[PDB]
Amino acid sequence: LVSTEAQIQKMSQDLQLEALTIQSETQFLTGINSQAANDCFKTLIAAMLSQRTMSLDFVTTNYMSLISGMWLLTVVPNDMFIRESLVACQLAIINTIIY
Amino acid sequence: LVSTEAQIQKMSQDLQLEALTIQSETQFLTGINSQAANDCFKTLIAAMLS
Amino acid sequence: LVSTEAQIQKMSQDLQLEALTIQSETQFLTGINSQAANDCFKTLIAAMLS
Amino acid sequence: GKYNLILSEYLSFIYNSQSAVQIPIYYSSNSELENRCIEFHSKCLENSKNGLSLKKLFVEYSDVIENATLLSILSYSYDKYNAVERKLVKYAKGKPLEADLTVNELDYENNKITSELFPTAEEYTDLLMDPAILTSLSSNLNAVMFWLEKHENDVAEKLKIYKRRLDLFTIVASTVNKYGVPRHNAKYRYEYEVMKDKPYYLVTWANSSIEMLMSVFSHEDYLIARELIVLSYSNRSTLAKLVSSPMSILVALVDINGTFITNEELELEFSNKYVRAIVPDQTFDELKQMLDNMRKAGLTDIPKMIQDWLVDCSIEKFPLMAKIYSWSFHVGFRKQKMLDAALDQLKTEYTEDVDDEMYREYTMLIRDEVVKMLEEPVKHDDHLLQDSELAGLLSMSSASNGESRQLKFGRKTIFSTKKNMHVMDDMANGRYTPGIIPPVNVDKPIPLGRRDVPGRRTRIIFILPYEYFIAQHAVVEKMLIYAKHTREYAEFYSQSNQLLSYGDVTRFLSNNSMVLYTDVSQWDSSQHNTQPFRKGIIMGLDMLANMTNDARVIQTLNLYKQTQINLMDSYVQIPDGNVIKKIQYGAVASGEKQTKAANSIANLALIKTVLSRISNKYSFATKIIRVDGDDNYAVLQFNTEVTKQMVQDVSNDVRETYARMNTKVKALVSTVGIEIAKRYIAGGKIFFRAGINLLNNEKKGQSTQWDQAAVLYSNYIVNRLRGFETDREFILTKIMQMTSVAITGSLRLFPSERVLTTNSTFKVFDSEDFIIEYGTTDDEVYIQRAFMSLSSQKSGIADEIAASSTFKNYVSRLSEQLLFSKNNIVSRGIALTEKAKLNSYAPISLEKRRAQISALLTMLQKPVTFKSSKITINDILRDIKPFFTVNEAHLPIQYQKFMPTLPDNVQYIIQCIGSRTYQIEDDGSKSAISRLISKYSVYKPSIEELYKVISLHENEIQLYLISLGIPKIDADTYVGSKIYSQDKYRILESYVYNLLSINYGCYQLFDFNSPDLEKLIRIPFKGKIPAVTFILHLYAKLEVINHAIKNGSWISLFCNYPKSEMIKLWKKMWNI
Amino acid sequence: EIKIADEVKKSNKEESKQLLEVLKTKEEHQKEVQYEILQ
RNA sequence: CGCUCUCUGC
RNA sequence: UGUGGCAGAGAGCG
Repeated sequence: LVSTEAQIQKMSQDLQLEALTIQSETQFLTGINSQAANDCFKTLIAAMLSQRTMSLDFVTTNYMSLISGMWLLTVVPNDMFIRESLVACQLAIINTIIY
Repeated sequence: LVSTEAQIQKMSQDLQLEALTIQSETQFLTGINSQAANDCFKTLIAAMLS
Repeated sequence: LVSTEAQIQKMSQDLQLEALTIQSETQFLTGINSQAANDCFKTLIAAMLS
Repeated sequence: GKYNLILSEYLSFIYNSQSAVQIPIYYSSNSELENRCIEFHSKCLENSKNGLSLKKLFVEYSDVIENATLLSILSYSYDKYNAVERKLVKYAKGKPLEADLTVNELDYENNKITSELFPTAEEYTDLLMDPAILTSLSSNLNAVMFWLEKHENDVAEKLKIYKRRLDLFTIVASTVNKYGVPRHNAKYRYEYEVMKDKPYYLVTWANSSIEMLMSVFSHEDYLIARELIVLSYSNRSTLAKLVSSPMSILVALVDINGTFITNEELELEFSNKYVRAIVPDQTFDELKQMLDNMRKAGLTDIPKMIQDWLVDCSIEKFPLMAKIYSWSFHVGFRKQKMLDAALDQLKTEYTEDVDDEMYREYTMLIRDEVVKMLEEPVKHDDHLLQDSELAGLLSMSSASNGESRQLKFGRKTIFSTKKNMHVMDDMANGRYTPGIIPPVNVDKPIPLGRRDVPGRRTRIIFILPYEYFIAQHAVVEKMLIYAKHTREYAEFYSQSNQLLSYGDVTRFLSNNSMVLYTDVSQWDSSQHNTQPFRKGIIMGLDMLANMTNDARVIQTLNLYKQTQINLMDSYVQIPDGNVIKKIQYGAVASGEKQTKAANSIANLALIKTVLSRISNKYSFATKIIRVDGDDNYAVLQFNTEVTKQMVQDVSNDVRETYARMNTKVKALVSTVGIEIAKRYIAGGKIFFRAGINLLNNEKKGQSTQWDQAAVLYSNYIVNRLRGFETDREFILTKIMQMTSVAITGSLRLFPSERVLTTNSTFKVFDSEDFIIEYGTTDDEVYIQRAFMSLSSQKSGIADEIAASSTFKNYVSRLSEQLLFSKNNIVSRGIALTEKAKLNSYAPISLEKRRAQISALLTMLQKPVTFKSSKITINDILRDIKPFFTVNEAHLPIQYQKFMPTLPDNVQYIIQCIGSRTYQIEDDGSKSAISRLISKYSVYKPSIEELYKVISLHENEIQLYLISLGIPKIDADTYVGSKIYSQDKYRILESYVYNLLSINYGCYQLFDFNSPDLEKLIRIPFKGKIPAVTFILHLYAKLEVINHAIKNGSWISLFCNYPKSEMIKLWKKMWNI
Repeated sequence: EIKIADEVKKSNKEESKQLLEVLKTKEEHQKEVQYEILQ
């Protein structure tokens, strides 16, 4: 993989943070580490094979969660997720990225 | 209710409440707790009834 | 009158003050105290009468 | 965390008695554990104070043993006199040594018995062999014997070290036990009545021999040590001077294969350039004669190593030479007499056969150089020439030594040699008269001081009055501050490193060019540093005086001129018994504000004048000349390729062209190398001279027993990096023995590693060499807060001197030369600044430091104090550390070795990241306000004072600036601009920039701008707090480097530092 | 001075400590400009 | 920038 | 209470 730290260097030099601000972009960096990417990669395949439904838990203040949720909802069929969860995700995306 | 701390940090996240430059935007956070929400909810209705 | 400090917060808010950068609006807040204003108000009328 | 174990073993070994008991004392930053430590302490003292066995309690309070931190160990043991012999008889079963009185030229420089040279104690003097250090030979022997005892059962290469050092120590202890050990008095002197029946130079020989044998790790080291120790017992005048001389030729024999370069812009840049070594044939004959003297003195193995090395002339065996070149200066000083040491210099041969074509050009070049230096300030009418008097009175160095004098401050008598105190005295009695320069003639000859240094002569020091300094000050400061924008001087080439002091041995080297390098240290009494030099400067002053119109400047220049007039005829006070000699010496030396740059000028003119004579026989283009006082090297490039005969003939031409000016010289020409007193390059690789005696000093300082341990550790670290390696355990043994303090005849205290290695005014060493250490824990924070509370102390002597009339008068007289509308802002400031240089007076510093140590001891005995929150550095580092994350990395090897004598770990760092790409943050008070005051004045108000002054209204600030000579319009513009809020921020940025922790000896050399170190330091950027991100990246680099030094392996880092902690830390940033 | 919902002061979330120290920074900077004028 | 120490040219 | 410095740079105290 790319290491967690070098990826955060690239993302932080991109975002151009402010140490004296309440920003809407520090929350992008929450949980970028490996051992979770592995966990998601393992969970998606395991669940689609076993056909176990799977919910979502996300914080609408973060906006990279919703942007990676776009890819997720494209490559995984919607019925694989429990209804209220993807409805919250879709509603979030439509309200605060699109309209 | 919606959580007090979650709503406070969400609002300050939306507003870019700087620390160096003065703003007219710190002052929006005055009185955002619960125990005032219930006071207003109970005040409006009690006044309109009475 | 309004108190001085309550107005100083408003004047600072409209004239958003970066601590580092010297924008010159600090000079707009110079000499805003009470009892200088009474001095002017007395001075003008007393001069135009005298 | 190992020192304390060696401390315990040392205590067990030295005392050994039933009556010898051992009493720890501990501390912890945690309340409960601290109160249990208090308990433990109490019960231990009681039990000791009740003749009860102490060994029982040590199990019960295991908690203190696991979590608490040690401070010290006390010791109750009685007198037990003469225990050194009672231990030492076993290590002395070899035969003692016999001197040989017919070796040294003089009579008293032989190591014969004292009574054969000093029958009366009233004419005895230990100054010709004074170790000058507050630690005894017996201390050194005890340390050596303890080391030998603990290393009595090892079986490895370590045992080969033990056998070697045991044989050496046998030779030494055999020599001492023939007569016995001298016993120190309270002052660490050795009186007549102990040395009456022993050799005069036995102690220095002993100490130097201990220092050498403690630096033996190999067979060749053993050979060198046995071959110097046995000859340094008799020869004390022709040993370091002898063996250290051939090295200057050897550097012209080493082929370069791979090089380091330096730019004009001062940056290293390696080169794969190969350069041969075009050595002539006759210098080999010279070298053989030098080895013949070497053998004739009594050296057998070390000529053999230098002769069999020449069969290959390889650079891999070459550090041996450098090693040898450092083994000569660890034999001691040649502390001879004031008279004969002056007469080493005061022998003159002035002749009416020299040229006049040479001296006139010489005089002119000096004149021209002076004018190039002084054209801009003399013309634009600078304040410092106008106000030269006041400038010199502020810059009076308070060790300056002019003329010991009987003073009186109210109700005391003082015998100060310091010129600041003299000035304070002379202002009162109407005698201060700087325009009337005193003569230097029969009616007032000059005293002397003595500069010793091994392997060379004893040099002399003028001790002048205080008018000469005042005259010379302003002009020499403009000279320096000009010419450090310019080539040809050390002020331009100096910060710390390679890429500096030389920085052009190695651009203009190939098989087309050569370099002539020459030692010019004897050229002080020479016939070309008398009349023409002075008259050249005088002529330049005439030109410069006609190149200005203002009158104070003309006065200052005329005074500097008259100083050169009076110094042209100069006599020298030297007593000898009852009568006093005064010798005609109309020439140049140090002890002046002028000596460095002026000697550089004169050597520059001389070499420029000589170099226009080689042109009669060769075609060359002079690419570079460099002069730093009493040394010089010139590189020169030819129309063709170089030969042996051209180097030889050039050398002969240089020698004879100096001879035409009646000037002695050892002309030395080469292609790859040079040699000067402190350093040299061979094969594109810098070596250094490691000649710093540890256990023997030059003179008697003023420091305590404590601080001499720190100086000795600093010299150890230096010498180790340079190449000369001493056993670190010995150094730690010396540190404990020198920090040991006698509270009574039988009570003695011994501190621990965690008191001596903590960043304070009491620091002595570091737990891991080449690494300053900071504190992430509670405990370092605790004692640092405690000791910072105690550093600030008082001196009643200083209080009464500062309350007298002359000090007040002095501040007033300084004041009244300027405006007269500030009385509580600067007069106190000038007094507070003068206080910083009254402390140079030794009894003030001793009062303060003995008081400081007493305050330390009254909380080493009893339990500890919390010290009330006073913030320090480790408080900050404690908060920065817990948001780091380490991971194993692996850097490759891609950087070249160019300092071979370093330890392999430091070199491994150099062999993985780069050497220096140098940086600057501030070249002194740059920011906004001191570069105005330094234009209209010279005064240097402390940044504390500015941080306060800017916080005051803009009115008395305006008054303060007008009071410093400034007009009103520029003050008005400064207030209108609204820059005071900016200079609060610039000053606090300068406060964080005062952290000098980049240059201790190993951080001195490392490149922190590297790409390889940087890709490991993955700290994301936030912005708008530059100081914090700066220090964070810096501190992370220090973490990586210290782990590398202490463990070899590399690591990466990562700090997703929260914005909250940035802000929480920001207020502690710009304080303390 | 400060009228935060004091239940938020309990939290060692990043945003909460950030908000507290930022508010203290605003108030101390307001005192800085007031000292600047009033001297 | 004021002092002690390291050596530096002296 | 009895005395050994000038300037360059690097540390430690203001």
